[PDB]
Amino acid sequence: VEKDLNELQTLIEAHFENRKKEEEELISLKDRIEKRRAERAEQQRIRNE
Amino acid sequence: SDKLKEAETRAEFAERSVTKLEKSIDDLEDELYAQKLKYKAISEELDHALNDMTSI
Repeated sequence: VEKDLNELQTLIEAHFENRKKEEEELISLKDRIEKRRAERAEQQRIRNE
Repeated sequence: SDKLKEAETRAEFAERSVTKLEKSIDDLEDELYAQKLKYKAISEELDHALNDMTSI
């Protein structure tokens, strides 16, 4: 049960790290998304002007 | 003249639709960002719990 706990906490921290990388990627996605929102807003506003 | 009026009306309808769609997609993106923020907050709390459990 000790080595079970060890491997389990190992995989726990592992998927922690994996989902963490995925969250970092998703955050960067949101950031470039807001960049896209701003660029669409400015170009739309230019068109409307 | 009839054809021109038809085309103009179509253009106005499509423009208004595009405006509504743009506003809606922006709002839904905001909602997704908020839910992601909540998920990240609870995930950081659980990560702190895991850091303490490393001492457990």
